[PDB]
Amino acid sequence: MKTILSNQTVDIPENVDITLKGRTVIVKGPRGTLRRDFNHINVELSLLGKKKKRLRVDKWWGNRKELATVRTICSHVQNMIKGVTLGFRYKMRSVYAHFPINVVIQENGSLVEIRNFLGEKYIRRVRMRPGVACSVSQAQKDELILEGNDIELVSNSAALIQQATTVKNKDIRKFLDGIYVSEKGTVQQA
Amino acid sequence: YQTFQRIVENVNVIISTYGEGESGPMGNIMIDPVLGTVGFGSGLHGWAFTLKQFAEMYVAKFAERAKKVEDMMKKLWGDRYFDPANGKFSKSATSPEGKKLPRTFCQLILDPIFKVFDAIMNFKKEETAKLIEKLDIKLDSEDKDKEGKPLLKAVMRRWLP
Amino acid sequence: GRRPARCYRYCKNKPYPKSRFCRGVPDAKIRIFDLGRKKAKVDEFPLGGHMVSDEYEQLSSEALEAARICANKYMVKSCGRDGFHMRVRLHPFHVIRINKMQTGMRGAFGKPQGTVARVHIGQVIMSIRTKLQNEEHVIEALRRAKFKFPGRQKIHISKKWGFTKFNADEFEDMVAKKCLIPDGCGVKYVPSHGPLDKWRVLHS
Amino acid sequence: DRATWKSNYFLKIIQLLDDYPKCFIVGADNVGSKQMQQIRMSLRGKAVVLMGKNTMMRKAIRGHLENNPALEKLLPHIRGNVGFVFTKEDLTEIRDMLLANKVPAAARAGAIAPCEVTVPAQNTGLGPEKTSFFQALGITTKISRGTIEILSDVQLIKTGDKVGASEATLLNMLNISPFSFGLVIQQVFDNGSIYN
Amino acid sequence: PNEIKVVYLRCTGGEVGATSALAPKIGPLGLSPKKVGDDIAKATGDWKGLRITVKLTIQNRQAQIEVVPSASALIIKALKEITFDEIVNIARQMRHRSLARELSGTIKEILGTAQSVHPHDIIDDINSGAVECP
Amino acid sequence: IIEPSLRQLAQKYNCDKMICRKCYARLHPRAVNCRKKKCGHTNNLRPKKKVK
RNA sequence: GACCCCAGAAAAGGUGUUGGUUGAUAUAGACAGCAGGACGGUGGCCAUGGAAGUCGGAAUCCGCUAAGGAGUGUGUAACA
Ligand SMILES: [Mg+2]
Ligand SMILES: [Mg+2]
Ligand SMILES: [Mg+2]
Ligand SMILES: [Zn+2]
Repeated sequence: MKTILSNQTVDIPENVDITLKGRTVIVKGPRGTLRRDFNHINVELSLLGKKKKRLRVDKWWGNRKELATVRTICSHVQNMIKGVTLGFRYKMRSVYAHFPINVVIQENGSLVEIRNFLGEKYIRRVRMRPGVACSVSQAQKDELILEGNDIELVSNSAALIQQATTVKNKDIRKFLDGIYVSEKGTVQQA
Repeated sequence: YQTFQRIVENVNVIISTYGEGESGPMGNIMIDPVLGTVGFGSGLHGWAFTLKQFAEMYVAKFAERAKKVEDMMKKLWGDRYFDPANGKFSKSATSPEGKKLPRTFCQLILDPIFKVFDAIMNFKKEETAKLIEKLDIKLDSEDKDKEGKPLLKAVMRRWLP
Repeated sequence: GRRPARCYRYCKNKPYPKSRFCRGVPDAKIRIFDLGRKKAKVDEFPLGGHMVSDEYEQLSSEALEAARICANKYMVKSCGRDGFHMRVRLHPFHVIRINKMQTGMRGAFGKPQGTVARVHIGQVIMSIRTKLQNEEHVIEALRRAKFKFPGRQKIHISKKWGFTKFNADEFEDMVAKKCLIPDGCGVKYVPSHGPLDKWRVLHS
Repeated sequence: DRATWKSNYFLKIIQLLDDYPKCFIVGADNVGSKQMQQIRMSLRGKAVVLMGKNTMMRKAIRGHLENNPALEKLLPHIRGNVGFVFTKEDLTEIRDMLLANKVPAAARAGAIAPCEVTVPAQNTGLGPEKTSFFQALGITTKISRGTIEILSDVQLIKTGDKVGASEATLLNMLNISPFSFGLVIQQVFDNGSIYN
Repeated sequence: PNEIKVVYLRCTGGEVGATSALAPKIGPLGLSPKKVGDDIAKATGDWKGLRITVKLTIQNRQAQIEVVPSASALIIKALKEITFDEIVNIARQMRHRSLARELSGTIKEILGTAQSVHPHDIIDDINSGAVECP
Repeated sequence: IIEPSLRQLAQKYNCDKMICRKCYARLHPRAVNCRKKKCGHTNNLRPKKKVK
């Protein structure tokens, strides 16, 4: 079955403005700007409000699989709005039984050095995605903070660290050491 | 300090449970660091200390001497805190201003040892010289030329046999 | 020691019954065809479920026995020991032969190896009768028994009452009108012809 | 059985509303069946309590509006986990006895703590084998008289946080009164009135 | 704390037991009875439902008294060696008798059902002595 | 000697999962079908066994 | 994947998608999520070294109820 019309609307806050260039969305807010094109999805995007700033995604004559993309686009745009207004902050706790995992943060927070993971002498060097800043928290002991605007990049960097600290040739239900994402929140808490 | 406290608590609960004898033919059996029946250190590097020894050296900084050392032996362990800025002990964790305070154990027992360890492991020659001259210990031959972990082991042997 | 059943899946030969011409036939694996409460009255188990083959093929007596055992075990587990009656309605009357390997295909006629039941499209293989509230258990037991058979089978909830040949919606008022008289697990049809003495035995 | 259950409920609620002209609408906190039955024992001799689906109640009273008017005031008020207590006694007596019969419920893990509770420094009197639960919380303790003695006060639970699994069982074995809560009267209804 | 807190339940009953009981295992909780105390307590609690006898003990610092909670299965199996309505009617008077009740009819229904270890048609068309206990 | 909170945090990623009985794939704990083509997306799954 | 003979496939699976059959719930509020309660007789009886709702054999009830099985599963030696 081909549904005649499937549309979804997202609301844009006052402090953030959205510009459309075809299927390329530019979301500019107080924390910076974000670009993302959706040329891989055949939808129409329209800006409706001069007062309340609604963005509408319409898909005409779509089947099941391509009606599944309307809310995907809407959620991506909402994540863009969230990133440019509040930002994204992923906390990572480093857990270990015996050997403390020593994480040092190199230039501007874009490079992470894991030293003593499970007592190994190999030094893990993980480079964050551009626009992502890593730091060692002051409130908690074994905690890293990854902050950025693009949720894609922030969570990809968190996954890079988590998969860098991976146990080999051992029962992973017993050897639980590693750095794991503990919380996925925002910055500015608003 | 927390690990030490957990260990002494476990030993004391073993003594309480299986040693059903209260203060009787043997009296009080429970180990207490304040009582001097608990020691700390490492056998491999041949250095160990006790609250007796640290109270002794701090009193020497400050019979009757034995009694005073015994009193500060009670003072050095527990949740009783010490103000680093004032130089006086205290009971409440909050300072008069409100900032958190280190306990007496961590501030004047673990802290000098930690400073010695940091200086020798990081090869800060000026700071190691300052620490050894403040702790007024001498070194014999063949170890003043050794640096690093051998230096640390020799210094700890000389300071806290 | 037994050949794969794919070698005797199809009704290729004419029916070859155990007879005075076919002697020395080993006994079929299945010797029991009714299980559960066989003594239950007709009114106790009004729900009937059938396994019906969609294939014109041969089912070995070993497979009939295996399916019987599996369905019986599931029915005992779900409905209790006395909560159902099962009837296997295929008897292995066809004898399959084997030419065990003078030399070659000389004198190739085989010796009786085993027995199979010859089943047609739309024929009932197994039946379970039980209370109305055990329909799901009957369907699942027959569905499990389907895995012991080569071809394709359908599970069908019969429209008849129990194991009889009378429809389940007219059974009760036929019993009321005395057109049906219970006798064990079945019913006897009483036509309105014959001596009047038989009619006088009823209505009295 | 659902249809007859709902019809029996409608009959019950309309007859109870007609038979009792004075009732208090009360919001139920995280109150257990034990606390509910305790209230039932303490109140059932003189008053009754009925609570169910808000849509059930609203449908019943909206259908009963034309027969017995002046009940429309309750419709935009029965929201959330609320119910009615039907009493023929005075407002002050019902209110103060209902606030009097509070129950000290235990501190369940994974629960918001509204009240702040701090354990004092005292000989808890339990055996010298439950030291594991104290060490899990990090409490320094010693043995005196063959029992665990708290050397100093420690703040267990703050306000508006999560009660940890170990803290819950430590409180349970220490046998004190943690944060407690009952059913709080949202408001009253005295023959067509709304008060506090 | 009333000079003692020994409200723990003891779940031995029937024969004296003494050595065979778990009373030696649970006695050092209160430290008072020991082998003299559990013997005198079980001598005083041998009867009153000679089944498992989940009971409570209260210690007077040397001598223990025993109160037997009125478990319905306990008392029913004790009084069994049939309608028997009157015996269970009079058995529930000294009870705590909460049973989440509205009337004593609720108590008698609850125990007339707990005795189903059939007394269920009685529960159905019960009409005699509905308010007889109070 | 990992504290229980961090232990649960690590077990969320290492232990609390489902396993396809046909291809052993490590699926999220709420999975009803395997995500992998080579087993045919089977619904035959089991819990990942604990170290208890 | 792609044309009689014909030149390769089965049982069994799929929360891929597409049709169809039958049934059920729901504005007296479905479904899914997040959030509260999940009781009392009663640690029901017999099994017993311990089996308390959860190794088992039968029973499968009652009251308060908005509702709760004398129990769906994890878990404990048994409880929790
Ligand atoms: Mg979302
Ligand atoms: Mg290995
Ligand atoms: Mg032939
Ligand atoms: Zn798989």
